[PDB]
Amino acid sequence: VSLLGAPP
Amino acid sequence: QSPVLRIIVENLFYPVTLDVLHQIFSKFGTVLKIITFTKNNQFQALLQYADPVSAQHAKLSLDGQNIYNACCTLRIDFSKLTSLNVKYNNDKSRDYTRPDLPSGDS
Repeated sequence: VSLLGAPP
Repeated sequence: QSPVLRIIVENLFYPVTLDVLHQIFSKFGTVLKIITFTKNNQFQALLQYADPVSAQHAKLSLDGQNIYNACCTLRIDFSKLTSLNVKYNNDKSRDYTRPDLPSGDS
């Protein structure tokens, strides 16, 4: 779905 | 084949720092320099790899992908620039090969 997932 | 990529991060619904771009692009090669800026109401960046093949690889693999869930879409193209000139190491630019640069104009 995305490269890093949920924001830091 | 240029080792420099021109990047646009669309749908910027969460901040994307220079360091996050370094993290993502470092998977495909050695990132030497990065400079970010806002033009035409769009977040953009120039990123220089040591190897043009790394740039080609990153474009093929990352173009169109979202950095975080539901946002921050990478739009990647090749720049005609053969290298990048960075004057400062701060939140908007970084020369990973020159640790002695100031963080801002003297």
